[PDB]
Amino acid sequence: EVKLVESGGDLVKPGGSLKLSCAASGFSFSSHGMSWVRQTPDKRLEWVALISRGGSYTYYSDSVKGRFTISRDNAKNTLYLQMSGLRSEDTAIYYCTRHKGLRRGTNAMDYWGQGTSVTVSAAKTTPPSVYPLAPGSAAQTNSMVTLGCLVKGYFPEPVTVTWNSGSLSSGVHTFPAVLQSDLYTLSSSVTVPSSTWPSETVTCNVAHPASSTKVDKKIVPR
Amino acid sequence: DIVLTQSPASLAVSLGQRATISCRASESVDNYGNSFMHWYQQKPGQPPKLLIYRASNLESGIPVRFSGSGSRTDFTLTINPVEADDVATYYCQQSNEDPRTFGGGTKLEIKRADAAPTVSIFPPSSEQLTSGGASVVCFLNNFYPKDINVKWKIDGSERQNGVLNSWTDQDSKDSTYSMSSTLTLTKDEYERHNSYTCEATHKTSTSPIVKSFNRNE
Repeated sequence: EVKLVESGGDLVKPGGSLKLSCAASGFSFSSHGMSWVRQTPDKRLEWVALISRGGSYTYYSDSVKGRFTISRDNAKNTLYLQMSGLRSEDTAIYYCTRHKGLRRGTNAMDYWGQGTSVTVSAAKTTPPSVYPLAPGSAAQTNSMVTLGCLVKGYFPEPVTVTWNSGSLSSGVHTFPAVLQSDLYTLSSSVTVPSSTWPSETVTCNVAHPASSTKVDKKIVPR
Repeated sequence: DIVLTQSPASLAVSLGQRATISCRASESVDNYGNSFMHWYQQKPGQPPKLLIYRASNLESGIPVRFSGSGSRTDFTLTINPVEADDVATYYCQQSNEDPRTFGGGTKLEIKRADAAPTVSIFPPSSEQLTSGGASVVCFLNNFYPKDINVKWKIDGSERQNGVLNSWTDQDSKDSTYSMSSTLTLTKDEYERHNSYTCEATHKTSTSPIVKSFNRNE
């Protein structure tokens, strides 16, 4: 299988620097053009930089020219993006993309990594507080039951939430983060049948890379 | 630098029906008979997926209900028949002239039957109470249509301060929406009152849906 795994994304201060990486595997790295593309928080997609199969030819968008540098090591199946002189504009999700290898002109990007997040801010990293949400003691059991998890007071984005380490995938809503007084908050709900809980165990898993946090909160009745 | 304008900005279609969306280029994207216009699908929390390359051509792995036509400066993506799993933002891109550039995207939403929300209310966790905070959380799950209003009340009295709201994108299985609403206060203030209530008002019902939590039990 084709894979592109980006990494290197972090909270950086303005005027700072960062190096992103994309490890490729499952296809001939050097038979394909590669690009970086970013997605800003308003969700525009902006192509950033491209590099030819050989690494001889590069081209950059106007907003990053003279500050960013794209490069490839064909021996290591790795694509790089060196960012310097970072501004707030540069806050985004950065995706590594592979171009199709068709003849007779320029190509589409047929495969994309999951993306790596980059936040440019003078603000400080804060780990989240994670709180279980169990139903109130007077509530009525009617077949389904909803539990949840509140993730409060962190910076920057993102956090990742899962339920029973991935074993619980359906009946899950994880709500986008909302910023207040320069700290993010989100929540996630999960709905299961009343028999399964509290008999079996329901746990939310919360990870916050930028503060190296990982919490597993078991949802217990009151 | 070529500019791509997409129409419409959003579109709503029923399951099983046809959807078409346009892309206009500021100058031609043609060369060698080929057109260098590509279409991508981005579902929330996922990277863009290539659907159609070079205007006409279907990428391998993609259902035949997707198709593209056009030439020069005018291109369309057709989805027929539309399915639940096609909720997404769609973008056109040109690769004829560097820099490569993207349209501003088109949001595809599904029409379906009205559905009332399931509402759940959650008291503060005791671990939160120990740190001096108190959040009360209300989920309003799996409703249609998207528009909805939520009101908090403490011992009868409405509160607007310390309320944070967030909405999911449309679901790709049942095509519904969801919302959470959080109310944050001090432990101190939380302990002075008894009755905490979220009141949802939604097209589905003439009466508000009330869920409530009482500190007396």
